[PDB]
Amino acid sequence: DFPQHSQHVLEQLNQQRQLGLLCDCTFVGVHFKAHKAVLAACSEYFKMLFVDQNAAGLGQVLEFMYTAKLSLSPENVDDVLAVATFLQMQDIITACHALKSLAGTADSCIQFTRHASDVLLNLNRLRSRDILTDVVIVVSREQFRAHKTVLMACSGLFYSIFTDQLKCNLSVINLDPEINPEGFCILLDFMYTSRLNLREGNIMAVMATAMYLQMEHVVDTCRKFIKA
Repeated sequence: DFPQHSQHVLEQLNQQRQLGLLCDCTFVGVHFKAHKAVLAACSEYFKMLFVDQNAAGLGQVLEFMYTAKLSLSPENVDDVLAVATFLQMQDIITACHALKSLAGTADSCIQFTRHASDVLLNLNRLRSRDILTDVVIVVSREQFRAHKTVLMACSGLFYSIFTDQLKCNLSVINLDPEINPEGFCILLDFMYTSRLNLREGNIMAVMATAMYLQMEHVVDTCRKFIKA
């Protein structure tokens, strides 16, 4: 039960995008960097496009994907609407129609409070079906497919691995063989769902794995469960 976790992840993904970290797609006189997985999580069109491998309002649509905020004006509304229609982004389509229903002469900044949760939920659906995963994490015998960007968002250890010049481009990451696979699996689920499935027999392994992955708030939550 971590109710701010999806909002935290979204802000981390936005920080990444601003710094170009793990960004694997670039749109053009403006250069916009993005993550394919995040785009796929927000747009059915991008998801199809990236599985299979320039428009004026794209900046605004990207901004919305990464911040949950959409800034409309009379100057950009039609552009944003056209792009959103093409990308099948219903939330945006409806916001544009809502703005135009006012006529126009209004700007609007709209904040979609459920968007972060929707993104994380969709990233997890992508992970379930192995879509756009770009890394395999190997823990002793077991193998876990994931998106680097999500790992980096949730774990200091993964941040350091993915920004190391000798490891950043590896598609397979072998963790220390002392690491408990079950512990890792539980933490990986936590990253993608906000739910930490602690059981009495796993708490010590999860706690240790969280310490190694540098997830301090999870370590604290494990500690509390031992004391309750």
